[PDB]
Amino acid sequence: HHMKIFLDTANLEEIKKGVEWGIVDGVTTNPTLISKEGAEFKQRVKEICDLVKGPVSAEVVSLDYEGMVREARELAQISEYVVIKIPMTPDGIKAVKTLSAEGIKTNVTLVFSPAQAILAAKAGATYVSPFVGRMDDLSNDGMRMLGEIVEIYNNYGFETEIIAASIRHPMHVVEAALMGVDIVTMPFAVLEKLFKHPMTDLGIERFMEDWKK
Amino acid sequence: HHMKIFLDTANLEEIKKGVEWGIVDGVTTNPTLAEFKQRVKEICDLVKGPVSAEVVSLDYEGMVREARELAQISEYVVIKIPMTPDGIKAVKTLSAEGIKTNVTLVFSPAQAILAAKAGATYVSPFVGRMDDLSNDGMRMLGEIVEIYNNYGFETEIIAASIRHPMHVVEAALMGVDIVTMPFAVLEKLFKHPMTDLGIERFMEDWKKYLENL
Amino acid sequence: HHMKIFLDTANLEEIKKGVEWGIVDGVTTNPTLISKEGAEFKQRVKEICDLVKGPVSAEVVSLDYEGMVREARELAQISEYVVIKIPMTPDGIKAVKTLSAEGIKTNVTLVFSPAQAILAAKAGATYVSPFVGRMDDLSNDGMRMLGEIVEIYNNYGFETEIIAASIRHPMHVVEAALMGVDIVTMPFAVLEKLFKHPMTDLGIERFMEDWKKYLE
Amino acid sequence: HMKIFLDTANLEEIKKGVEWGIVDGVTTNPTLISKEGAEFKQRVKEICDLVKGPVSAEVVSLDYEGMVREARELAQISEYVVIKIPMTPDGIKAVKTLSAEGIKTNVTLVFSPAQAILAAKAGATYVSPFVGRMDDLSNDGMRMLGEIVEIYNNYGFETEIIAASIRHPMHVVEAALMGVDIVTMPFAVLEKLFKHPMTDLGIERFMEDWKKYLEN
Amino acid sequence: HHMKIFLDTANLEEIKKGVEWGIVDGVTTNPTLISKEGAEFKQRVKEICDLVKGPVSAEVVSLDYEGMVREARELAQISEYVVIKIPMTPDGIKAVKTLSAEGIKTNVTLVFSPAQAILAAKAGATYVSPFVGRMDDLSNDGMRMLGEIVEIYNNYGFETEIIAASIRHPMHVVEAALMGVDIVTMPFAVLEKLFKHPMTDLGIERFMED
Amino acid sequence: HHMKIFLDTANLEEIKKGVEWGIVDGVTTNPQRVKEICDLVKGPVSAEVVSLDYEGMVREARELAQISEYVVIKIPMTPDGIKAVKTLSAEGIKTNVTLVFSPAQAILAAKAGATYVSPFVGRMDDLSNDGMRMLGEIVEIYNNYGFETEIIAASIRHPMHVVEAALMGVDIVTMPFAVLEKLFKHPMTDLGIERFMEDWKKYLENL
Amino acid sequence: HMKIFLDTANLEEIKKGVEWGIVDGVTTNPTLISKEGAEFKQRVKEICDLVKGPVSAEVVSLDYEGMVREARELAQISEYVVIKIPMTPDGIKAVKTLSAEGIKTNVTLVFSPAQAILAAKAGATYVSPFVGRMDDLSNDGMRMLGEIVEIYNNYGFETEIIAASIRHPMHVVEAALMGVDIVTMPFAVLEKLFKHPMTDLGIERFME
Amino acid sequence: HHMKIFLDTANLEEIKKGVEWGIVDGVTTNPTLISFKQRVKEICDLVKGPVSAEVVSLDYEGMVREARELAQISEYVVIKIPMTPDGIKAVKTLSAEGIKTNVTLVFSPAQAILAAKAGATYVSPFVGRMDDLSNDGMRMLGEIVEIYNNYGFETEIIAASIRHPMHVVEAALMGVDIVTMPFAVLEKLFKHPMTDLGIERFMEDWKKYLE
Amino acid sequence: HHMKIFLDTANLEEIKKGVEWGIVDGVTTNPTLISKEGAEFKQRVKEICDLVKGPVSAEVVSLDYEGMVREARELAQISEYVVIKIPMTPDGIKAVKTLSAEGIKTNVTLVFSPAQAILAAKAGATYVSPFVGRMDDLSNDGMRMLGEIVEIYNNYGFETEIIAASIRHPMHVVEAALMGVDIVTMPFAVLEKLFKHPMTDLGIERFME
Repeated sequence: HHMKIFLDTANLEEIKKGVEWGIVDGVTTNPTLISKEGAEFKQRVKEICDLVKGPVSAEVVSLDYEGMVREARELAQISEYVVIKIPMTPDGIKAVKTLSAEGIKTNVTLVFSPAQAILAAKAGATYVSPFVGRMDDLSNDGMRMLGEIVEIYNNYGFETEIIAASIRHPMHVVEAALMGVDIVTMPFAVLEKLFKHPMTDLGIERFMEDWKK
Repeated sequence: HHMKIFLDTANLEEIKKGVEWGIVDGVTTNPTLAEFKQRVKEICDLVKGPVSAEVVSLDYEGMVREARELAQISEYVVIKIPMTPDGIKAVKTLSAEGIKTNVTLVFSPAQAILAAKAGATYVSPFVGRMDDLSNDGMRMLGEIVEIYNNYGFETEIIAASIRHPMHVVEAALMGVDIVTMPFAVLEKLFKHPMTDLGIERFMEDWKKYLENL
Repeated sequence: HHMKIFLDTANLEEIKKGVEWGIVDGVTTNPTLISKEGAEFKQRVKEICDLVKGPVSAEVVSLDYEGMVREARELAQISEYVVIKIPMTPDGIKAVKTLSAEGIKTNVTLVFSPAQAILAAKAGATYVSPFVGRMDDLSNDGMRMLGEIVEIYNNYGFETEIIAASIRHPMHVVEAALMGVDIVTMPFAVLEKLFKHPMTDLGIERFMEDWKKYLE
Repeated sequence: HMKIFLDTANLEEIKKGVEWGIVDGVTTNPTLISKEGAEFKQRVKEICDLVKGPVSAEVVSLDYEGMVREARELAQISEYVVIKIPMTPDGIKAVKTLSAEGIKTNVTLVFSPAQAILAAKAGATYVSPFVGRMDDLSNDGMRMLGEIVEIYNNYGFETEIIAASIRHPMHVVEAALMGVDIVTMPFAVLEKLFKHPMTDLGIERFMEDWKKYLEN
Repeated sequence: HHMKIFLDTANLEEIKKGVEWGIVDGVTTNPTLISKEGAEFKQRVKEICDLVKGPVSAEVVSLDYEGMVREARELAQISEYVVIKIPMTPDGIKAVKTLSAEGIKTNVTLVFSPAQAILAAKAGATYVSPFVGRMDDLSNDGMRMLGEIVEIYNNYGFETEIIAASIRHPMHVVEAALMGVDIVTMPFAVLEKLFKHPMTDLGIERFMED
Repeated sequence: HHMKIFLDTANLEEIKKGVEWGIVDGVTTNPQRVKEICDLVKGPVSAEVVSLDYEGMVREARELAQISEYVVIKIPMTPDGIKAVKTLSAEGIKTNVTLVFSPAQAILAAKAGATYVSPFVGRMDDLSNDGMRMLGEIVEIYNNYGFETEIIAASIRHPMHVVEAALMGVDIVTMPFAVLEKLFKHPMTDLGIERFMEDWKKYLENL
Repeated sequence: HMKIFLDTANLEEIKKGVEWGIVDGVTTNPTLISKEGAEFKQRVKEICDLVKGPVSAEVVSLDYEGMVREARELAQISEYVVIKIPMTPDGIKAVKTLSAEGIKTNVTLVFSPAQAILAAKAGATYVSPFVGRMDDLSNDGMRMLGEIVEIYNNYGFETEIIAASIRHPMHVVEAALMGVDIVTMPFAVLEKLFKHPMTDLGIERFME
Repeated sequence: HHMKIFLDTANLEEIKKGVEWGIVDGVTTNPTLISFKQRVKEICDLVKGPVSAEVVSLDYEGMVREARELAQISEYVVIKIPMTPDGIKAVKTLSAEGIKTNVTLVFSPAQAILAAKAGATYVSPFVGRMDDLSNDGMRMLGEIVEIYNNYGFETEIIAASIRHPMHVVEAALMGVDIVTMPFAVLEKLFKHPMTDLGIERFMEDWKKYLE
Repeated sequence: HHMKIFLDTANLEEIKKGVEWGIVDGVTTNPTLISKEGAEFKQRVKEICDLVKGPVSAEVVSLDYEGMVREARELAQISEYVVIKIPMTPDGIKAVKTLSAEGIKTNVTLVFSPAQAILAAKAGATYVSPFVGRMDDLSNDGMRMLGEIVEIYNNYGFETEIIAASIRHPMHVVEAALMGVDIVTMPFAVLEKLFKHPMTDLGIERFME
């Protein structure tokens, strides 16, 4: 029932730091994010799985149903932790139906509406990833759409878990936690911020000043 | 349990598409949607879930007579009964014989309570038609959801006369059991311009990651 | 639950329709109603019990404690379904304490406040009957008083069941259902109204032309 | 000030209404007049002379030409005559025409806020949403009325809202609480508004206190 | 427009105390209260008027329209401050319409519903007196009925002023004030209570202690 | 303060129909005839420009404005469009900023001096991102600051859009004729008319 | 619009307050006046001269006649002097009298909205509800203040509300959020209002 | 699931009075109030409930080393860990070894989530210190309580930096697990002037009864 | 009564584009920003003033009262549009009192609490600048803190205007607008985002025949 924190990264030092802290439960990874890093796609996913020992989402290349399913099966054989990122499309939903029936975990991504979220859950997705920050930047309120998806999923007890994605800043995390999102996936830089508070630092000096005297 | 989506259709490709997606749970039908009993059998074998089919007669005896005949087509067949005194009398009789019913042409919460008390398997409030009167069909649906939550009537609510995506989202936010919709509306539920942009971007990026070698 | 619907009637044809629809659970009665049907009191209470096979509330003549109890015992003998209507008075509450201990069901009637309703439950009444329409006519809001009684009975889980009474029109029934009242008792004329909607009629005209088109 | 009109053609009840200083106008129809043994116009004149406030009267025709024709002839009876026009396309056309000629209109048979907006935009003097008839469909007529009041407040349409199809005291109180301009009701409803059992008891008690004051 | 406080009394010492404090704006009266002072009705009403120099509500004997009007005119002659108490009935409302037209001030009393309060206002009452505490005792909530009347009167700006009547205790006063009733009429005993708080007394001992 | 109804049309019979009823205040158009419409409605008639560059938009706007005092120039919500609104406002040329899907866009439209903004409700609804909520945010912000810009609820698809827009107090709703026709209608009205005729019949039998 | 008074008799803290342009008056007690090293009347005068705004000062007597007598005496010190009157029947009588003479009053020791109504009807210039002292009883002083604000708004009493018995910044903020006319607070609380750790970090950063 | 009250104290007389009343369930300490090992032991023996005690070191290795030393004093000892990256690392380690932890210096709900995820026994948000910044400490506490209800973190919330009675009441009204307070504030909670007057009066009635 | 938009910048091209659009009303600056353009402090402030012809907030070097006032008077001479940024400190507040009395406009900056904002208004600040984004990052909700300030300033009609500052993204702007803040100051990058919507683009292509 604990809130899960995933990292949006392929950087292994930051994932080690996350697990050191006992705060990071998985990783979401990407074309873009592996574009940032430039190592072996399958290799990098295996390394990450070994490190976090929790859900690692990895995207498929193909966009047609047959190719998505083919590649999903391939990626799934890397590790029991691998979760397949599927884009929210009709073929992607078809793929989730097929892959869920063979025990392959899926993460439906690029979700921007509660309607899409419903479909993802009904198709049997393991996770859904609504993109909060990208909606917020349209000024159409991504936290509100996240709240509608939570509400709907609470109404029906869909087994699908919600990953609040496109998380940009600490308030995203706090508001997600206040509405009771299952998982928040965030950049390491955002995670680092969550530790910090200027009153904490003053409190600590109100210790350290003393022992000089 | 899960929110159910039925299709308002008799088109078998649409239904096939629906089941391929793993998102369509049943079908609601009418004559206008080519031989009646056959089309119903074909649809039953395809969806393998509740298929609502309407009777010709409006007198109690005729409704019951015809319901029994339609019920023989398939275990999946649900008999559509119009909200009338005789229709309610026919629901009492049919429920006692294990024949599934869907009370239709419901435009008030009062009608909905009689339907449930008579033993209807489903009730179908007509949202869109009320909306067009400017008397708010979604509010009337919400009243029916509220009443049925109050008493735990076994009857399930099918939000009907669904015209657009916001009907489906609002119905889901109030926790309606089932929403029955045209296939065209279903198709819209998959779609978002931010999804399409995200797909273009993930490709552009991946293809630049691959272009690196 | 299931929300229950009782009929305020002594007419057997109306009750027969009510049970033919599978929608009427019981009947609330009074001497006037029965009297109006050319029926004797006990036969007609009996006739009604046999027909509805569900709670049939019937009033006693006496207002003193001893007489109420005596007559309640006599009426209870008519049928297992008979529920004794007791007016909300000190003596009537006393009578409910006594009758409840003997397994005789009671319906405390003439309730116009939540305070009265608490006493009826605490005495062990099977039912309480707040008079909504009558309070409405005083412009003191009967639905609001009904909502307060439902809220109190939800807080404490009194076994006593609430019969929305003095129901005049369909919104009374809908508002009562929306608050979750246990039972609404209504005239048959009100029940008939509940079936009806203009859009249902137009839908039926339409699905008939759709069918006549299709045969083609 | 909230206005009260009477749904009646009875002159005694209108005289009482004016004696009490609480009736501002009257809404009529041919059946009320017929019930009184009266020819239509005449009974409208009689009522105008008595209430000396807005008296709503219907026309026979439903086509735009005939409505306008007849409206003009009715309007000549008295400065107080307000022409009832059914909410239709032709009726709305007639309102535009008649408002431009200084003839007052009451758009009747309104059952939705969309209808109400059209009536106001056409320039209706009054709009009459039918609360009780909606209530009986269990679609909540008071909520519909509230939506119209809300919209009318948003835009300050000159059109005044007459809460119509009023059946009981709570209708009036609820319409007052939302601030409708006018409530038109049957006399029987008006009579109920005066009444309360605690007022009666207060008067019994007040007579006892004078009686005792005097004795000492 | 300040909230007004009227006293339910005929006792002149209580009223003098009330005016000494600059808190009492008027008086509502009845034969019982007067009787209990050992006083005649019309005389006592005059003495109260002279003392409070504000609205003094006084009841008429008759219940028929003609007798109520006759008597109201006689009582009105006592003083410019006299307000005629009229029970809420059809004939009472008829009388208000008549008396309003003659410049005679009226206070419609025995009001137990918002419907009654509407008619009182429409007939032209100077004041309406909803009976809060007696409704409260029926457990049908007199404060809620008062708030309904306040709401309705705000919606239409009736000139009629609301006197929260049948006031029993300080919370009646405070709740009536929070909803913004025009006037509260209360027993002196209730007014005395309003001054009081144990922390005030403790504060006074402490800025005596030092 | 009256709510305005514009028609989404170029059909002159439906516009005559609308003005006959005294319920249509203007017209919004899309893909010469603009003059005919102006003459008929004698109220704001929004017409789009071809160009998308600032220079071209302004050039064309000036040309269209000369057809009639009633002409309002449709400008798409873009940087160049906003620049064009600045310029045209200064010259007394009325503008209607269209393709608005966020409150952020509407603020800029108002600040640049748009006569009207047109939020697209129905199109947002179909994204299941709630177009009526977006409109309500724009109404709220415009009430906070009293922008002189008036809000045209656009992309209106059905009666409830109109009723909800009214309940929020939008300045103007622009709708298809088909929607406007629906607004007149109710089954209880029809029944009451049938009943009304029955009572005149009765009334006649009885003397 | 919001006024800030200081609960003090210390002239350096009052000077700081006026230097900052944020202190509008002073509320006093002989405890503070003697705590400095001065006499009732003198320091009241010195404070008036310094703050040039309302300076509330308490009387010794509790009987009506003595309260009025002393109030007149104190009022002669400066046009700024406002007389503190305890919320009692005699105190309310005194307010009626002194209002009529143009002498300003501050009804103090108010713990209920009923008391506040009487204070306003008697013609008090100010009322001072004791927030923190109620808070300590766990009966919620800020709620009782909120009720008085709400009632004064309802009726537009000319009497102004001084939130008193203020002990910490959140009292000030909550008072401001409800729109109290005036908050009177100790100097120590005022000093806190300036402060935030993010401000200090901002200063290290920007000025760097 | 009673609300717990802890005492911010090292004074044993106050603690004794607290356990005599049957109201005090534990104690939160610091070296200040201590005028280290033996007193913590004396307090543990007296309260027989959770006794929070802080470590000297701020690096992860030193924190963990000292926590294990303190933990051997008594089963009741809970180790105070400041909300830092190393502190949270320490919590993970110590939780795994069955050593109880109290994450302190919490000023945001973000911090509070990390503490619960790390497996802290308790978290101590500093209400009063935030209140004094005028950023509303009770609101931040409410946010943490709502979050911990959403997810059912086993971590319990200790409302800390409690300065007055309304802090206690508002923390109770939001359903915080535990409130740690100074004795002085505890003393205040007993008191009300209407109680005192009721007792004066009840006496008066006895002496009248004895008529 | 219009909502004002200021730019957080010293870049003149961005300010020109802002004024071209007729949506930028002023500028808030710092020497970080101006150095990144490679420019002298006062000359850049003057250039900006000429360009926006609206309020241009500029920070002083000193933190003691005397120096702040001294420098403020010097900056104020540059242009009628110059507004002096003063950090929320006791001396800063002292300086606001003094400078207000001389008709020199002030912007109290580094505000993180409503208490701070009341003192700023009472001392006579022209503007107050609450730092939303930095509070947000502490997870203490900067929008809520801004809302409290707006509410307080509405309660009392302080003449001081609120500049929502530390604005990082489009929802900051929309939520500040929904609360009715007087002014939002934002980076150009955020202003650019405000124009944009994918449905606007698609609508354009649908007429791009």
